[PDB]
Amino acid sequence: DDDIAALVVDNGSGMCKAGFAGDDAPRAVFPSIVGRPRHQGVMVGMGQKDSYVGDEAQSKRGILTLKYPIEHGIVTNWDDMEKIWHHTFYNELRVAPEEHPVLLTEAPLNPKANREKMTQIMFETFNTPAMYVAIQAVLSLYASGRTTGIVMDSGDGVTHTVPIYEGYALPHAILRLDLAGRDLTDYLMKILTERGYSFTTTAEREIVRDIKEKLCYVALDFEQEMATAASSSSLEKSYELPDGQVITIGNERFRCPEALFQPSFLGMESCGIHETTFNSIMKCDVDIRKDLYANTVLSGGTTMYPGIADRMQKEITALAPSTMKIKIIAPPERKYSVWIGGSILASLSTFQQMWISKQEYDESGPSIVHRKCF
Amino acid sequence: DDDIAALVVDNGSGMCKAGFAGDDAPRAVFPSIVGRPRHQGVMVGMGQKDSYVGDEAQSKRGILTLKYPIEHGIVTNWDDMEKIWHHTFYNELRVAPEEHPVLLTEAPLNPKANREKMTQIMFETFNTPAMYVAIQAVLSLYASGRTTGIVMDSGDGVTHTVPIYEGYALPHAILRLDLAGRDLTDYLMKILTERGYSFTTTAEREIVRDIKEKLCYVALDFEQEMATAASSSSLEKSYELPDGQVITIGNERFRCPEALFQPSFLGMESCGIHETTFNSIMKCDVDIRKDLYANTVLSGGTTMYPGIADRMQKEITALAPSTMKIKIIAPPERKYSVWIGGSILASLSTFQQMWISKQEYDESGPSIVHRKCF
Amino acid sequence: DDDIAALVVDNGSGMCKAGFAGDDAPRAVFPSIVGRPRHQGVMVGMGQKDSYVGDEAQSKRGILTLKYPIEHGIVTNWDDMEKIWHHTFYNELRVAPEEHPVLLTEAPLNPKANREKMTQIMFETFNTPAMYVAIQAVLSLYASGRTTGIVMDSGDGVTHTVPIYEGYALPHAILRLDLAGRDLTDYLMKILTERGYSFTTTAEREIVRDIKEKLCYVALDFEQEMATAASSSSLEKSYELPDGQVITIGNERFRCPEALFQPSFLGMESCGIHETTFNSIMKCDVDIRKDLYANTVLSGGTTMYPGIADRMQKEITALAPSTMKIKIIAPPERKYSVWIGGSILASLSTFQQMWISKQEYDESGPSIVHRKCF
Amino acid sequence: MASGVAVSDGVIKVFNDMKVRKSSTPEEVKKRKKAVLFCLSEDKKNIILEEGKEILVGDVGQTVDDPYATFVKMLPDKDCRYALYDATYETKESKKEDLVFIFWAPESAPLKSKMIYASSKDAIKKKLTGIKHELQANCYEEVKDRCTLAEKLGGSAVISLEGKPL
Amino acid sequence: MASGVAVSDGVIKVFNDMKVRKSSTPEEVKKRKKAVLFCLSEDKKNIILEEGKEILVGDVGQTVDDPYATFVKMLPDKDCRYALYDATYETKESKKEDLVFIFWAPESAPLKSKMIYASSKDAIKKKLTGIKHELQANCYEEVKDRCTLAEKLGGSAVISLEGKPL
Repeated sequence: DDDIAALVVDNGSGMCKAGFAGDDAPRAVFPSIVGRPRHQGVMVGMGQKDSYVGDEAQSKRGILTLKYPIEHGIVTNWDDMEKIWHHTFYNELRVAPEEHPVLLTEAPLNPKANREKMTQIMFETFNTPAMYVAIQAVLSLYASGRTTGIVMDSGDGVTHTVPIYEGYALPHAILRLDLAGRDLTDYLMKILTERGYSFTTTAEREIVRDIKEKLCYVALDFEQEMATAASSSSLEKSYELPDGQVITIGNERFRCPEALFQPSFLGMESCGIHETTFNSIMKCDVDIRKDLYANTVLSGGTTMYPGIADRMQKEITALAPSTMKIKIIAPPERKYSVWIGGSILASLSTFQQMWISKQEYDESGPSIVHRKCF
Repeated sequence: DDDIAALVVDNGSGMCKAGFAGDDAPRAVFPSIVGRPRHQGVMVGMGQKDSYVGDEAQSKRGILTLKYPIEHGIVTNWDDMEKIWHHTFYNELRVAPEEHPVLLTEAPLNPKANREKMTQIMFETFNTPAMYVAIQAVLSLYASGRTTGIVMDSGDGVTHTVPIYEGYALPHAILRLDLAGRDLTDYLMKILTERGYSFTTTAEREIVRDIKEKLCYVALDFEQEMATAASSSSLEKSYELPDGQVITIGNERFRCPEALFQPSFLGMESCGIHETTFNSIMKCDVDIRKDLYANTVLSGGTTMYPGIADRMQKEITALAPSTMKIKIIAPPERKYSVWIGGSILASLSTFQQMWISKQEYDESGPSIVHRKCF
Repeated sequence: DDDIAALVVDNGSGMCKAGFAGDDAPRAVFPSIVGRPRHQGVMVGMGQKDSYVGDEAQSKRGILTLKYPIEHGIVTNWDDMEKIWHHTFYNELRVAPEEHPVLLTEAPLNPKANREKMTQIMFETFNTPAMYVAIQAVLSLYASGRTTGIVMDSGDGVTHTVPIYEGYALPHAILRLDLAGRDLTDYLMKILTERGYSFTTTAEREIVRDIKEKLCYVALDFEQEMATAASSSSLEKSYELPDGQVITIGNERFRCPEALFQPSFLGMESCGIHETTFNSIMKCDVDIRKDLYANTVLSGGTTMYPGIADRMQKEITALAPSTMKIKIIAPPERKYSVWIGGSILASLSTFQQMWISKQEYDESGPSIVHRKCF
Repeated sequence: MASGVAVSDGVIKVFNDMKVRKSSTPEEVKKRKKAVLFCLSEDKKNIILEEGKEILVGDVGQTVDDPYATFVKMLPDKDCRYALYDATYETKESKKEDLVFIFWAPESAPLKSKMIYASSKDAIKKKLTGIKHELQANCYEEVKDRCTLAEKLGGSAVISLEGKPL
Repeated sequence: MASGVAVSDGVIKVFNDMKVRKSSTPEEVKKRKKAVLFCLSEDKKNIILEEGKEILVGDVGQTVDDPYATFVKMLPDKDCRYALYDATYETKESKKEDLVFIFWAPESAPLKSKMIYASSKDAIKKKLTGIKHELQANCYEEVKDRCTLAEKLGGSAVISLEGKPL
């Protein structure tokens, strides 16, 4: 309150979030959707005001066309993006941007054209006194107190692999995978439907999100687990629906997370994501490979499914040559680790020296962001 | 007659059907409803025998509770399902199951637990010598003589989209839509009522079914058509009611089919079914998309409304990017195409080699059905 | 037709090719991949026949493990290699090996153990009447009609620097660089993705190959070019996708080739390939260095990008001490120059005298190949 | 359904002939089979080669300059047949040959014969051990057109399907 | 019916104040309006803000620790009024704020005033340009209860509506 609390806006494909410095997690989380007339608006009196940002738009999905301001970690349409920032400060955070400086997150290997322009909008469109751009993968490794290693980041909307050595990400070790958090929610509903439950409208899609944090589990061994499931017994697990019925989930408890590990269930011929992390290591320098195994960090969106840590150890051991130690770094606050890293180092006093200010932008121009980082 | 004519049982949400091999269409079609006491049975002397399967039960709907053995292409309650098979052989087909082997149809992406058990009931409950499980969408594409393509299947009870490449269905390109044939019949009655005709009892619901094949039409262009309708003129079309009155239908001729295309009239915010087929194509591999357009097949239940073929071409052209050829495959026997595909390849001689027999089930067990297909 | 047309098989890391004598280029070109079960085969009925060679296997990459018969110009696994020769004659060329003798290409400084064994397989496994082993770099210099010089060879899979004086390659002037043609295709897709286009599956990787010959360009000056690119204007260039969308490429037109010149974009600390050619010259005898500059030849796989010749002159001039003439030899048929050199001198009549025959191998044995060359 | 027919050894015998060419002298190079028609004999128990109907490469030199037209003439939508045809096309360097199986499955053909044919494609290619490329049309216009054969090729690098039509 | 009232500019003025907070120093953070009461003035031609009745966030620190109770006290079923209240609640990470319009439409309230109010909800939210979430009760028990405010939240992830009641 007063000095410059630091407003942090975290952007991704979906499930964006924001808060204040000194916090242990972000204050508010909202959906990333924008809607305007679709199918002529659905009948009787069309024209009105339509550009809805937030979860109010989710209900309105049938009558409004949704466009993604962010496609898999990048921004293609700026008009949609501006509405999100307006709505976040004025409606979601309910704090004036003018008193508090804003920090914006970025996807790894973010294109250069976008980087100069986002800075440009903050200074003239919202007149923000200070802002900074950070990488979600860098902060997560940073949070554990380790600068050398490889981080598998489960984003709220997109999953990126970004090995980090001395603050520098490896361009030749980074790959983009599109399954992260929101996509799994779609998937969970899809398999739930197969057993015998009715899902035909986008309105009830949101309901399975609640299901995801409470009921997503990872099995120690998938095939052995499948045999246990057929008999049922204690496998079935209770869940709460707003109406009152409880949808029982038995062998779906472990199978859902498995899609990341085993894409074949989806219908994809693509290699599993854990394997994908392994390819990055193979490409990496041989001498530091042993260090990388002891430097692995799990953070973000859907990594919080219980039993996931146990599964990761097993697959990596099978994938790895052998004869060596594999260690996984597990921070208690892994779900909020991406946001948490950004929040704390934004108000100390010596971070004042380092801020990119509005006044500086006016002088040098767009070129300034490239010049002061490292 | 004698060798093994092959009894084919076609199952769906409603309007199930069966016949013999060498036929060009199924011999008999019946409703899928089962009834037991409701509202204490309706007064004076309750207990009796009640479990009615067929259209005799339809009259009895008011005094018997109806349960659906099949819910949108799958079986949840086996007790109801057994009655249907008993009634079909002994009462509807009037042929002994013992001389003739039976073929059972299945919905696309049918759950594994059900697949082993249905096989189990045929071998022990009815002692059938031979049986086989087939997919309605696969046969329809197969019938046209084309193995590569996408089939939109209008089922008698449920509509499924199932693109097929080399006999294999695409798990990532299949979606479940609940409006197909029986539901439209309910809908047709519902809009008929709005104009000024009295429908208040389930007994006369069946009457509109007759109306559906004779009077359902699809307009070349819906909005232009609506303007023509207001003046009336030749739009009004005659129909026969058992009693003698004729219910005249004018602008309802094209509007009913439109509900599939334009769900908004129902009160649904959901995208039109033709559009839904398009989403499957978008998800599909880009290189084969042009081939898919020339490989499209229309088959089943309510696709036989005249003018439907003309409407499909228009919407697909608007939905598609442009600059390319769109071709629709139209088999004369499209209503019976699902059943027809199953009937012919069940008695040649080399289909003897391929049959799953009762004797084999006793040895391997439930596991056998998964093992011999492909 | 009849005397001994000479079948030439050109081997490399990928994109192998073959044809007949008297031709101006090879008749057929195919991918070098071999596949067998991966991830247990992907579900339902595994065992079958799997060992696919050609581009049919490319689609099947998700369900089959691919092994490289050739790793960067050499053969480690012979079992995969045999399938390629079987498939090339019987399925790709569609010509009987028995009537036509086969010529096999080799990478510069090919190990001795491999050289005796490849000869061994042709004589007993395929019973070929005649065969010969040639070097791709030697033929390219030879093609220009010049025996003294240095050739930078852009292979279809691997790039080798091989200065040649009097038919003899210089062992102390040859270095192996792994970026040539197939690798660039992977790279082009990788940077295309960064701008905002979706590539997540190996199936569409092949599509960018088409992009490579049509859209790869080299700029006269890279940094000046980058400034021009930001404004866009006429930089954006159209391309055809099988589906219908056109992916526009603007500043990527010149940047892709630049990776060979400037490895830093990849994330490599390694010196540029053009520079690598220069190191070979520095090591070489000082007196003949001026002759070498006038004897430089550009041939193979991806050297056919327009503007590449213009770029080479600039970098060599900057790298070279000065005060002297630099001349580049440019043969019209440079893409097919490697194959072309082998094709013509295989059927004249006096090349009959020089052939290594099956009959000779039986007498002397494996030792014969070392003895008759020079 | 899965695989309507099991194989009669006849198809393999003729296919094998095409695979090795079975030719040396100028006399039999022209007797090589550019295209062969396959059908299933009555009762549809067995799959064989039709003696009456076939296309020879020698024909282009001998008397007919458009083999891919004769095929169109001898393949009525009225009869449903299986066929193998050699691509024999030029792509701006020289010409090679792609083995393609041509499926003629007209919707309009007599239902009784056509229906077994349609259902038998998995079975017929089952013995084909996976085939490289395929062309399938249910009408004369698709079979007649040069472009459908060219589609397989890619179509942006082929100026002459037969050295003249494109 | 459709929209009983057209707007008098007063509601927008006070609403705008809440939207930007109109605060900087510690002195006015506590003078921010947690809740505001809106009603339609006599003749019901215009909709305005009631000067007499409002709730301040500063009150929790100043002297009253339960703003959501005072609101219950000053909202008799006897009078029908429109209100804006800030959620100010904790969900197991920290706390934010949801803008909610509170509709007080008691059935038992004097019919003459209440009837215009009931009919005016479309008109009142018409100027609200669609509002995020709303709470509506026609009796003291629903307004009094913690759970109704928590229902909006979801209720399975909220241990403390005001940091103590739940």
